[PDB]
Amino acid sequence: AEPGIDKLFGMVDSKYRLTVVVAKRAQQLLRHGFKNTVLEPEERPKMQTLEGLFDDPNAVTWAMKELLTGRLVFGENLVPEDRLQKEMERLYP
Amino acid sequence: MGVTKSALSTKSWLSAASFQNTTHVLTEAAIAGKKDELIGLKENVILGRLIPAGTGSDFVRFTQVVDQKTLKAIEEAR
Amino acid sequence: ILEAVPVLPPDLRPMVQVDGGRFATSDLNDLYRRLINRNNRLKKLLAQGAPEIIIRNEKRMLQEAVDALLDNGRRGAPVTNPGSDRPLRSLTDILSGKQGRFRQNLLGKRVDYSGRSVIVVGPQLKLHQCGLPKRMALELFKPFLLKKMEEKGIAPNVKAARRMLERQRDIKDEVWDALEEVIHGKVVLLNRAPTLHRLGIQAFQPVLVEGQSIQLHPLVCEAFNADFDGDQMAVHVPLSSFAQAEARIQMLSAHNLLSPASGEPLAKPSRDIILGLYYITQVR
Amino acid sequence: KKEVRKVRIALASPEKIRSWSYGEVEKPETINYRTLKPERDGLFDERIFGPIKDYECACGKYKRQRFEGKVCERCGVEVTKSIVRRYRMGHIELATPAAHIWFVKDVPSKIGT
Amino acid sequence: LKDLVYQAFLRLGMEKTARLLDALKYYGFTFSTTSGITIGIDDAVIPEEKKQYLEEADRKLLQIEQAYEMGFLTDRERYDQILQLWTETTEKVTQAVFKNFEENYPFNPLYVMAQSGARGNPQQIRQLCGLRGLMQKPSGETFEVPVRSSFREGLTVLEYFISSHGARKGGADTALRTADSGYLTRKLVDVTHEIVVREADCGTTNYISVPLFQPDEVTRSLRLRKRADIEAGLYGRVLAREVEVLGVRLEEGRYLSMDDVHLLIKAAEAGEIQEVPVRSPLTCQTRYGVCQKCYGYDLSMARPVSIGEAVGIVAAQSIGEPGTQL
Amino acid sequence: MEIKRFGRIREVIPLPPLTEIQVESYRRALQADVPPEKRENVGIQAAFRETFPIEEGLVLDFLEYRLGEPPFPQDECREKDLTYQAPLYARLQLIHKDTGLIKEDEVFLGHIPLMTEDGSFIINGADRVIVSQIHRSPGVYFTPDPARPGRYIASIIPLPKRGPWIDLEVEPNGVVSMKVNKRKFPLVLLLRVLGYDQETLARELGAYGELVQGLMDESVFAMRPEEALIRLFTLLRPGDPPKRDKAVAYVYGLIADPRRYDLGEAGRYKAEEKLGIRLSGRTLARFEDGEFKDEVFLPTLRYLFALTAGVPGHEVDDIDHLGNRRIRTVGELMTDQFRVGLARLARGVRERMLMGSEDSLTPAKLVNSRPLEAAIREFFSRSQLSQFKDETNPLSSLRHKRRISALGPGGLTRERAGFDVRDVHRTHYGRICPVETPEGANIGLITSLAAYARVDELGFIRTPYRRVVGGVVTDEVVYMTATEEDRYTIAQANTPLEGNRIAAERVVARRKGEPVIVSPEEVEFMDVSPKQVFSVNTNLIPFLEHDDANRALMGSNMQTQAVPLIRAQAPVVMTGLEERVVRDSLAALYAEEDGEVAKVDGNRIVVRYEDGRLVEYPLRRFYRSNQGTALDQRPRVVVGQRVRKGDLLADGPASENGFLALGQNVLVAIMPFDGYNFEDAIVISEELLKRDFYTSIHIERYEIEARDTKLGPERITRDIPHLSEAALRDLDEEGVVRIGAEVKPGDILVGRTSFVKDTSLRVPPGEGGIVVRTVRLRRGDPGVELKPGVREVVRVYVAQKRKLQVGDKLANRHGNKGVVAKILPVEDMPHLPDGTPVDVILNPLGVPSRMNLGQILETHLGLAGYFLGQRYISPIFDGAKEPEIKELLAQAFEVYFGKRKGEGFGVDKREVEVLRRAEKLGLVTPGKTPEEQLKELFLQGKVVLYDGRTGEPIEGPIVVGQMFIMKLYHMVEDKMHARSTGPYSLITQQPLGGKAQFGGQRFGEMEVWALEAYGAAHTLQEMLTLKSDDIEGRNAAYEAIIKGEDVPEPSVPESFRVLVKELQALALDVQTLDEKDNPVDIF
DNA sequence: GGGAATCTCTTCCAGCACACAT
RNA sequence: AUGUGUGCU
DNA sequence: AAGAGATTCCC
Ligand SMILES: [Mg+2]
Ligand SMILES: [Zn+2]
Ligand SMILES: [Zn+2]
Repeated sequence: AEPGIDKLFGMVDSKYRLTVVVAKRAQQLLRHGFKNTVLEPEERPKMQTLEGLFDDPNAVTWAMKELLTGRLVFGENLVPEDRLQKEMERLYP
Repeated sequence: MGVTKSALSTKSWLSAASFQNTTHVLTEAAIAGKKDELIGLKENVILGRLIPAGTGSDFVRFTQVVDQKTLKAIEEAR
Repeated sequence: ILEAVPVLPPDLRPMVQVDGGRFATSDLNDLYRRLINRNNRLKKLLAQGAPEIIIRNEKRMLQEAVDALLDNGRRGAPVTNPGSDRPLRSLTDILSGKQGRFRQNLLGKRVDYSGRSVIVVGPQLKLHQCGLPKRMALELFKPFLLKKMEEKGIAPNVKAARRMLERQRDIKDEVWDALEEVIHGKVVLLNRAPTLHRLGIQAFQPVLVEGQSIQLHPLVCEAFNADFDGDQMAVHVPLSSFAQAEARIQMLSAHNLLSPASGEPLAKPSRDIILGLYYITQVR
Repeated sequence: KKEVRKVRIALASPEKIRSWSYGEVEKPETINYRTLKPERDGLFDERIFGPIKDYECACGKYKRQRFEGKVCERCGVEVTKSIVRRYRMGHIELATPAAHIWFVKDVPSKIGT
Repeated sequence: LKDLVYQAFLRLGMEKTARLLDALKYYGFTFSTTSGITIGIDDAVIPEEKKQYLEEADRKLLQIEQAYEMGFLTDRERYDQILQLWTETTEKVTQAVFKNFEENYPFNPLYVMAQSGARGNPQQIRQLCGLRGLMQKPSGETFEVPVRSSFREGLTVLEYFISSHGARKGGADTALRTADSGYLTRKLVDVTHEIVVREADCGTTNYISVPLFQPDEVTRSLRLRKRADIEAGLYGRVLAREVEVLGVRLEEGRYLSMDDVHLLIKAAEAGEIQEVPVRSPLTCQTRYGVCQKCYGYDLSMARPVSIGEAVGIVAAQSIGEPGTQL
Repeated sequence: MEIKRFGRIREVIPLPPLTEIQVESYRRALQADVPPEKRENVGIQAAFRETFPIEEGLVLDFLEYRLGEPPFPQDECREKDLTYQAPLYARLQLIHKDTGLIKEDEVFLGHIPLMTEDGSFIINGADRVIVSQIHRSPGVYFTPDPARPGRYIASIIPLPKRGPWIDLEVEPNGVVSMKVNKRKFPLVLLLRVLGYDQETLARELGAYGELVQGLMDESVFAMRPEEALIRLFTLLRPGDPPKRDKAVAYVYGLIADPRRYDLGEAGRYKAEEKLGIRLSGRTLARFEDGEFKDEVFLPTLRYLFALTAGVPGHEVDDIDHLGNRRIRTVGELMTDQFRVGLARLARGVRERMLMGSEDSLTPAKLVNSRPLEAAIREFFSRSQLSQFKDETNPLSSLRHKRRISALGPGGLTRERAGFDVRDVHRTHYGRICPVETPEGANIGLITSLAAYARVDELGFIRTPYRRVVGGVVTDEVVYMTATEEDRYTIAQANTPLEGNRIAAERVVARRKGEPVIVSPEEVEFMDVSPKQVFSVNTNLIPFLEHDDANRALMGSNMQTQAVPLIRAQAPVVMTGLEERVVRDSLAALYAEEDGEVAKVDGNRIVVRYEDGRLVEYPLRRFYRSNQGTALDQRPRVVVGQRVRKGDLLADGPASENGFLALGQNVLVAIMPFDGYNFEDAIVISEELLKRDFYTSIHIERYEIEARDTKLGPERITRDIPHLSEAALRDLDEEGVVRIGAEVKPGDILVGRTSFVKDTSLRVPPGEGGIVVRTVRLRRGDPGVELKPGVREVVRVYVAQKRKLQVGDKLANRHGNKGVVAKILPVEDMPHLPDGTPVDVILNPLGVPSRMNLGQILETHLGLAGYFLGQRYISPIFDGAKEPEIKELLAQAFEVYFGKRKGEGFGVDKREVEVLRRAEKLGLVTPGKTPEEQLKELFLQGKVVLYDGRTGEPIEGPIVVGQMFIMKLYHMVEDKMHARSTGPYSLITQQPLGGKAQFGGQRFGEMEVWALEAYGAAHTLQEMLTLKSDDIEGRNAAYEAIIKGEDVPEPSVPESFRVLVKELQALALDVQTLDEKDNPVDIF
């Protein structure tokens, strides 16, 4: 099993929608610094050697645990193509 | 018509170029400006492009996701 | 009727040194060779003299020499001088055939990051996961492990980490712990011998298990019809974060609990399980 | 033009045949045994096809990336990696027209019909 | 167990069913080893009435045989006679194998396996304790002398030989078709790779009526369609017009769960509806592809089929997988 | 140790020398034994005179032939890539039409492979063997007509391929059609050729069925003596009517086209014994004065009418009655190829008469050395029929020779016709095993010969049958043919007998191949022993009568791949064939003559023959098998002991004191255990490793060649140009690594360089091990082949001993395969009340669905075997039964329990609990004392067992006992793949190579459809390009992961942009339009 | 102008292995 | 790199 | 190699 996937599949129209959402989320979450997360204070994924999952082990786990809360919104067209790419690299390292 | 007889004559020449006699599927389709509608999987796989289904479906392929921290920044100069 | 002959790009026809000094050139260079030989012999010819036999015979030779380049095997069979009676692989052959550019991706291609071994029952693990021997986990996930070895005090830089795993006795605790930190949520694809239906390849989370055989969960056997009597299975790693994302969502075993063919559970209790349950739930 | 949608095939005119070509293979020359460099404007010449090397040109007037899309003043060498070598086509101007055996030899003669 | 996993799948979810399944896999093992279930030579308890089921058979044929020698029945007829005798006899002894357990040895290590979903088979257990039947000759005919012995007791030399005939045939019937596993999925893929569910709904309203009655079992007699068949023709489909039957009104264009079909058959028994209107790929408007409503349910789970699924390949495979079983 | 036999059917005759089909056939296939003037015309010699007098002035003649002394010995050919052949001399003279007689004896016109005393031929430095072949025997036959079950057709097969295929059919109209080659014509005309009057014909055929009116006629058509020839030629060979037909006479005559199968053997005996009456000469020709004569034709006609009419003694042939299908043995294959070559030689001598100068030309002008060489060389190395000798264990090697294959030269069996041919016909009984057929595809097309069965020159299989005098059994063994067997009533070997007299009013028997119960008078023959039904492997399976035919097959087929264990035990329950198997398979070494022992070394055994002779015996320790296993001969007698003639002195790779040791005897408890024995998986005790139980020795042979290139002469030296001395620490010899060194995946085995970069030989990603032998064939080589261009070869034998690890494949004789799942330590393993733990745990769920209760019994007897320390011999169908096993168990129980009851211990509380539950179960009898309850349980093979990891007794008694389990030839280290990124190829970018990586896994259409059906487009495309062929993106990802970034996707599909170019090479144009039709760049 | 016969071209199947051969 | 053969699935 | 389709020849 995975972090509440039934909530995730129901969360979208098609099952593939969820996959693309999660994927792209992970991508931007890794490319523009792992800081642009939407649940980093206390309710966040952790690991077992140290609690150091707080930085950058897995990309997808984060995306799935994030979507679980109403912090992100998917959809067809939301933001202009280039502008998004620009500002998402500006606001973060 | 039979299943193999069916698939023997798909419009998309890209597909028939693999199974059927290639030199023929190309010679015959060349004389008539045949638009290969890149839709069939087998057809669209010979090239490399993501298969037109699942995570590659147009209905899903073009989707974005953002948070409010960026949504606001974009919201301003809109 | 083409009066200009399009020549293929270089590397698509590699004139390459092999070993000792052997040179493998794709037969295409050899074909393009005689083409120029006749062509130039034709253009220069029209300048000096112009005999009918000479020039006409020349035209025929050209028309044939270009056909050789296009579709070899329709008129005799142009051969490299006594050493190999084989016909030179023409441009037409570079496409048509089992090993061409049409039947190419459809059925072939050997994957890179991968492996295989003998399947074994995997009692002490869940559907979500599978048992994959240490050596494999290390080899398959080599570069990830390199970078994570750099992130910590396991190796100075990338190269030092590359040399760090060179000999088989270097694998210390640090490297293994790192190797656990390089997977966590990552999943691998396990492939059956004859792949038949959709549920013929599943995604499991790798567990670093000792032994040398792939450990596989009991319940997902009847899916891709596997028994433990010599069977083998292959393994891949969906590298891209996108590939990972889709793999652990739509290709993960615990998510595919019903057969696309019919609304029946295909991960139902099988042999031993049912026995054990039936034994305790009957009256005397 | 950023999204490839569908793909059409058709016969190509002499002009179109030459449109993809960046020069004429006016020699049957491949590679010298001594210098593995290309020969006499034949099948491997950088002028028509591409720079045998990476980003470096023929002689060496321009040698790095800073001037990525520039041609050398004295010899024609525009440079990406050895990819522009493997991507660019050249051609051959036959003295006498010749027909495509594909359209000649076929179960239905594409020309005899 | 299977039905339970299915119901719990649609009631508690998918991720939950995972945990449930693994719990079963655990406890089931753990108890399968405490149980002390094992196969001993005695475990294959042979029916007590064996000798009599044979006796009454022998003393039967003794008469029948004589009827031939006098000139009553013909060659064909007696050939069929021996057939009926032994076919009835074997099937009769089977009942003895399975009943003797249920009466005097309820938890028989060989019986609990064959009874539950463990390894075991009715006519197979009939061979360990009861006797093997008549064997197939090398031709389409059968030996008039059945292997009158069981695998537990000494199966005699000659019997083994008249058994090997069919024994080797089996190997052909399986191992030859082990190569044909990539043939039908192949031919079916070549034409179905273009089909995919990339639409929400189509502008059409064409359906078909799946027969809940079979007109052709006897010469021409209409009756209840097979329990199994109907389920595969209605499960997870979409109606074309609202239909009320047992008392509840089935929504128009609704994704039918299995129970929908259940009460539909229970309604068909009382003579309510004869057929059911249903959307199908057979009548989709989408040139290349099928729409969500027209396809139906299946999505490795009981959910509305996701928009974008490669249903062509999936179906071709679904038809290809059990091709080798035929 | 010791034994207790059970078999009570007195084996009247010992089993034949198992390897005779390969040996005797070959010995008879050449006159190298007896002088060139003696008998035995057949074989090579025959082949001579069939194409020897090549009359044209050209008349050669068979003036004796001799060879036999090989270039190089048995072992030396194995080390130096050679053949155990012999230079073919043969004495050959020429006689011209005119005067003058020039002769020149010996001509090196080729070589010829000999055979070891075991049955193989070392070809090209590799032990190979040519199996036998079954095929329809050339002769006259009568089978039903395809479309009409009313009339029948005749058939006259004559091998080889060149040679007609005659069929006689009575056309429904009435006329009888002669079918020659394929074409048809009035047969009456050919009847007229031979000189048949309408009257005599009317007589002979008219005899019965009126059907003669269909042929006898042709008044206007058959009123011409010699003209039938001239007319036949016109109607058969479109051309000119002179004497060409009178010459074709010979073609459907003798010498040429028709079969040269002697006057008496194949054609004769088959024809007569089946149909017709007479054969006058090899085939149909007698031409005293140009005229014709015939014998086979007219009986053929006669028998045809007989069948298509009344009942002149039931005339029906069965296509695959086996009494119609010969068996080309090895010598027949060899001799046939020899004939084929001789023919080509004769074509050469036919050609050369034109290139002659004067008269004499016997030696160097006519007879050449290319045809014969072509015949004999190609065969022993290209024939589908000759293969690698399967030498996993001695038994395997033995079986491989005793096998019969249908697949052959194609003129007899194809590979697109089966299902019906594969079926066990009736006459395979005693002749061919109805079990041995290798499962999987190609099943039925291969069948091993039965035990006692043997070929009788003529080809057909004969079975040993004990005839009987009315009521009493005769001690005469008649070997009957399949066709002769039907003509009798034979009883089974289980029938009760008083010394030699029948003692049962009703006797089980079998008439023309069917179960019939008769009286002691109608018995005429009797099967020797039930052991004659099955091939030897099946006969190495105890309690077979309690196994399914399907399981028994696997059981019989498992032994062929049983790896020779260093400490291999004999089966605790065996059949008796073991002792015979080791000796007949030439596994171990025995004594040749009585005497005492001189010197028992680990390399020799010297024997004290009374005749003042001590003959030297080698005892060879580590000789690499053809498969990879290791063959070791270890001594079994101590110095100062008197041995007898025919007694063992040493053991083979798979023997224990003379018994076929193909595995281990392990105390098995059959019960489910957690999930570890799920499906067919097997649980195993750690103890089995602590005492080297399942340990093998595999010797991997590596090699390198020294090709002398012109761009740079390669050579082997102790020099590796670039980096370390540490890697050269093992390099002892000047170029060769030391013997006894430890090599590991990546370690340097050989040192050599080419044009200077290192191109040496290192140890593959698999595993090295410990070096045992280093063979080096240099330039100054005292008589070797050596590959062209190569100067010298360096072969290294790297051995290693492998223990039983999780993942290895284990199985038994009854046919239960199963890979090892877990090796639980001794403490947490199910153990008896005695301190003794169990070795192997086998799931009971594997039993009922396969109906092989053989394991169950082997285990049962195995219990008593364990506690009495005495193995057993239980013959196939006359071995041990329930009462005997149970009775022995009662005996062992007294040891196992008397020890405790005596020592000061009694019934454990746990035992009592288990008994209490067993009462409710139904096993024990309610009432008895706990001791007697335990007795009742022990009788049933079952015994109280403790969980081991808890102490809690397993509630419910489980059957335990030692069974025979063998480690199969598969291992896991032999098959282990795990490479992420390594070498590729210059010609194809798809990843494979064995430097530091194994090789990339194959990703077929089956897998691609799976990915597509999942809809995992990203993964799939990533799989087809990024990780396979797309070089441009491969390095992208490889650079991405190193830095830690996400894997970049391929923007422009590589295999697409390349296809664009490959398509633009022609006059074709691939336009990549946009969404609304507009050109789009790709580069 | 149609029908039949003959010749030529194309299809040619699930996975890994180990072999050898060309 | 293709064919033959066998082994396992 | 076997089967299917196309082409050519004869009626
Ligand atoms: Mg299996
Ligand atoms: Zn320059
Ligand atoms: Zn639709």
